[PDB]
Amino acid sequence: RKDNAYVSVVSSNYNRRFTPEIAKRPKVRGQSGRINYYWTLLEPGDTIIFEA
Amino acid sequence: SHNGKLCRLKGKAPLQLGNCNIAGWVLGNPECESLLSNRSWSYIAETPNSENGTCFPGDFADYEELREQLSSVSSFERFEIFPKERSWPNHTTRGVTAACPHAMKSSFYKNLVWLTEANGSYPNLSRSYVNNQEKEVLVLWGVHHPSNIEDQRTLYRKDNAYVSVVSSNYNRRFTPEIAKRPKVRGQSGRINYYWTLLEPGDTIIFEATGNLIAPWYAFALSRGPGSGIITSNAPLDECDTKCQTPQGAINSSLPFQNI
Ligand SMILES: *[C@@H]1O[C@H](CO)[C@@H](O[C@@H]2O[C@H](CO)[C@@H](O[C@@H]3O[C@H](CO[C@H]4O[C@H](CO[C@H]5O[C@H](CO)[C@@H](O)[C@H](O)[C@@H]5O)[C@@H](O)[C@H](O)[C@@H]4O)[C@@H](O)[C@H](O[C@H]4O[C@H](CO)[C@@H](O)[C@H](O)[C@@H]4O)[C@@H]3O)[C@H](O)[C@H]2NC(C)=O)[C@H](O)[C@H]1NC(C)=O
Ligand SMILES: *[C@@H]1O[C@H](CO)[C@@H](O[C@@H]2O[C@H](CO)[C@@H](O)[C@H](O)[C@H]2NC(C)=O)[C@H](O)[C@H]1NC(C)=O
Ligand SMILES: *[C@@H]1O[C@H](CO)[C@@H](O[C@@H]2O[C@H](CO)[C@@H](O)[C@H](O)[C@H]2NC(C)=O)[C@H](O)[C@H]1NC(C)=O
Repeated sequence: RKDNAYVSVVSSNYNRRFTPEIAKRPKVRGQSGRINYYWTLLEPGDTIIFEA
Repeated sequence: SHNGKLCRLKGKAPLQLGNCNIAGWVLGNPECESLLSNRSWSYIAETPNSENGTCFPGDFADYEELREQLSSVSSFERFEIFPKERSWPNHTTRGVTAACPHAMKSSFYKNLVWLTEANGSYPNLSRSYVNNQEKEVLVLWGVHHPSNIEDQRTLYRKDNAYVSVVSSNYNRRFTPEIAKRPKVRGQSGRINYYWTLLEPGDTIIFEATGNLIAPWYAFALSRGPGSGIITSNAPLDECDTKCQTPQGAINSSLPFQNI
């Protein structure tokens, strides 16, 4: 329900912002959209914050 | 002991770059016209100070990776990926610049096409290409970053534009940036150059609402077991030597050297 959106992942060693992109892509496994995957390693005593 | 001359290696002549570096050969610099002919080689030779590369200023993304990929290449087959007169009917493809001379005139690269407005409007752009040549295809393009908003408005009729290049292994979106820059070769704008390799059976899609230096010619590469790049100043002549150094050729069977 929004033309523009953002994802923010903040930690004490991670701080990144992601903006979705819309385009026409070749079909892989029958789908044209994409999902990009990300990972991090939380240390003991640390806090991770997800905003979306 | 060495001859002091570059020469043959197993019956195949080397590719002498001359006054061009790798950027001027792959982009099609106007002073590097003799290097754009279907051919094959054994190795590549460089003059140490070659000053005919990117005549329009900018950043070549991943130069050294392109050099490492072009080290183990035997031959290329240059073909026309997008015909200039056919594929762009709603834009003006006649774009020249004074930062790249040719014969006391102004010209552009021989493998790229500068697209500008036509009849006061820049329509949306979307092209595709499918690889069917059973080998890898090297594709090159560029994104323009002007100096002021008046240049952008006079050449593209939009303040905001974007370029999108999507393949099955490449997916990247580009936005132009406008700022004040120091003058390099008489121009303050920039053009940033980019490259990719299409696998066999893959499709590349270009989309643009502005600021695109579209591809014109592409290379079909073949791999080989033994090749390399040598930086040297010795003149080319004839031999059939099995060993080659930058300082000359070697013909013996002793197990060591100090050349
Ligand atoms: C601090 O920095 C910021 C950012 O760097 C500065 O913000 C910029 O200020 C300038 C000047 O105020 C703005 O330019 C203005 O844009 C207006 C909106 O443009 C609309 O109309 C355009 C019409 O296009 C036609 O005209 C242009 C020339 O304007 C031609 O180049 C073009 O070929 C066409 O013929 C549309 O194209 C556009 O999409 C918009 O719909 C303009 O109205 C305005 O024009 C005035 O100035 C012209 C001379 O430049 C003159 O010829 C006109 O008659 C008119 O008087 C002007 O171009 C920037 O848009 C603005 N940037 C942003 C991001 O907003 C800020 O000014 C600066 N602070 C200080 C103190 O300098
Ligand atoms: C190819 O290289 C030559 C020299 O290596 C370039 O000639 C120089 O051009 C600049 C202008 O940018 C002059 O200031 C120099 O005086 C020129 N030097 C000589 C020796 O002529 C030439 O412009 C290059 N051509 C391209 C297309 O990049
Ligand atoms: C370089 O090789 C390409 C093929 O890789 C040649 O392009 C072919 O040219 C012939 C004759 O015009 C056409 O019938 C083919 O359809 C073309 N093939 C492709 C895929 O474009 C090109 O002409 C060669 N150039 C030379 C001789 O330097």
